[PDB]
Amino acid sequence: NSNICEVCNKWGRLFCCDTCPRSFHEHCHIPSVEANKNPWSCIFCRIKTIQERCPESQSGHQESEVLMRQMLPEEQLKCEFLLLKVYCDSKSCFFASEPYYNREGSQGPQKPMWLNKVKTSLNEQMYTRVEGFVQDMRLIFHNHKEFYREDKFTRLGIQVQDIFEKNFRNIFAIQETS
Ligand SMILES: [Zn+2]
Ligand SMILES: [Zn+2]
Ligand SMILES: [Zn+2]
Repeated sequence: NSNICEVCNKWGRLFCCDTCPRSFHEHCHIPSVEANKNPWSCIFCRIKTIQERCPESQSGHQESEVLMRQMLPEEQLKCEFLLLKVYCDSKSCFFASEPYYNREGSQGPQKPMWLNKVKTSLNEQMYTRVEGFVQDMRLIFHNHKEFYREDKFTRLGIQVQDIFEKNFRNIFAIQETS
């Protein structure tokens, strides 16, 4: 097994996957690493199993159809994995915790949003469709762009949104387009 967390790339108290060489901090994995369960398989492994059990699940899909799916166990898992893929980027730090807004010439957003809030919401089963999760994720970046205006810090929102969107298209097998 790897000697650093797959998510944050630090050492520490790591739990090792039994079916692949990845390791995790307890609260870096999503869902948080389960108490017992020997063997234990990480989210990467669980996602790969879904794909392998239904090879056709990799054929292209329309975003509109994906968004209307109910959050049954497999879609819950896919959103958890998508959230984890964002935390895997170090620039996620900017979007993890609850923001505050006091900048001359700007007003804060009407509906603040942040990664840890989406994490809690997934954990508490507050989303009934994929759309709820994706709307909250996109809102994080949209709030940032609107607040920071022409400051070059707006680019951090663009950058992390691009990680989100690429992983969304991969995990949910969105039909490739020009
Ligand atoms: Zn970690
Ligand atoms: Zn694994
Ligand atoms: Zn099948």
